[PDB]
Amino acid sequence: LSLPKDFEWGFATAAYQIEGAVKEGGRGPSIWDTYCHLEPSRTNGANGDVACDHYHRYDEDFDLLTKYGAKAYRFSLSWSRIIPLGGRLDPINEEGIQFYSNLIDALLKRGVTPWVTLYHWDLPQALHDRYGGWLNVKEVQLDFERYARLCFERFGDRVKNWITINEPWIQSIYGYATGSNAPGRSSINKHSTEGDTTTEPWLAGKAQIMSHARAVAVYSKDFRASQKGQIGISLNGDYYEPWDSSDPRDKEAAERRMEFHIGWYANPIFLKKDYPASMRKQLGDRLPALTPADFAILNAGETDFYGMNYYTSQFARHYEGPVPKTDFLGAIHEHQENKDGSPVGEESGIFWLRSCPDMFRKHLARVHGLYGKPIYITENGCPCPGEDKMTCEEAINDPFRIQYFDSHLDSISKAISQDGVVVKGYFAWALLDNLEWSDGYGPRFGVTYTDYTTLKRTPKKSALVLKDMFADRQR
Repeated sequence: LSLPKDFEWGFATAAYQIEGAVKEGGRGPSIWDTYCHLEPSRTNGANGDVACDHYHRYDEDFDLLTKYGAKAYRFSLSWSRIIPLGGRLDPINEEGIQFYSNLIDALLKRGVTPWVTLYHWDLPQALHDRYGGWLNVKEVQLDFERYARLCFERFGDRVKNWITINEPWIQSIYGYATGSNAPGRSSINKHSTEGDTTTEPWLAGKAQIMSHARAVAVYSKDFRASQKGQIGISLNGDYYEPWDSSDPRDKEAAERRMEFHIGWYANPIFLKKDYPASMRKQLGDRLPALTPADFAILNAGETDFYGMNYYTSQFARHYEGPVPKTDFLGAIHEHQENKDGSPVGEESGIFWLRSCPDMFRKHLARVHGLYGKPIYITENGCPCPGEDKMTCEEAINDPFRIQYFDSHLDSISKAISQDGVVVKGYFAWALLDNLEWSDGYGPRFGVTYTDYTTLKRTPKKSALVLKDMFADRQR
């Protein structure tokens, strides 16, 4: 299935998942440095102190981008590497700025377009200690504004494609509702934790929304015209079909779930409107109100594209009885089989991720019709069945991942040609195997195998054929 000739495709990584050098080059600790070092571990015994040691090995990793024929590469900047304490009054770390300046030059020298994520879950620990980080909507958005502006100043003459925040739903929900991600706050966690699942996720959500708003306002007012670049945000979220398509409650539950996951952020950011009515009906005063001053900032900037992180889909079933105050999904039940027992998709290397290419197409069409923005697939990928136990020699032949790429490229092509969706790019997660956050190094999402004993990179077959697949579809 065909794809446009201007389709900008490549591979994606994230700072804490690959860099290592956590206390090198002037870097300050992030909330994941603290979370990955809890004793006993809550991250399957894994930390990112070394990870892939990309900090010392980026010449090799970027040479792989040349071997794989990528024209673009998405990576993130460690906030605490650039401003170790993170705050707008704290000193900058020129050695950290220099490191990312070197990465940008290394990519451009190889003819690879750098795509830069400002925030990828690694909030500076000092901001959490000072005022609660994302819980302090007022303070954190000011620190993020300064941080974003600094990156525009130092890198914006070279970097023309910006992503403010990666998957804010996960940072809000896993960080402050379930507490399974850093900074590990919850009131429903099996560990003794501080927090409040009834309030804190919705504070973190609004904080990330207004942090995006201030950064986009800065970029629109001072950088888009002179630097001639674009800026977006990367939203995740599964597509949901009704568990029973004949049950009206199930059809409404699937839409409500996607409103709670994506509309939460996309309504104020892309449509300049309040949270979806379904969220405000369920959450009431626990959903921090967007003020007239908040909307004034949202209306003072424009976000250029919808960044889509997509992996899997599910079935949504209606919710009976009173909805607990700790509920955050939006009063549904999640399922991977429907009323007929039909699986939502094919099993992959990790239980939550199923390959559902047909629903990915409908996902794109729905997002297009709701928010009317061009879409870049900023993340899409998978681990393969049994890959966590595979040797390097076994993992290098990955027909499952190849077929995963092929299926979802078909969905994009159909969405463009049949649904009128403007999909302008695609970034495969990931360039190489890396730290899958609290799941450890077990899940291998890379098109490159990472031996963690020697740090040797070994390309998997998908890394070599992906450029052929795009050339064929662009032929």
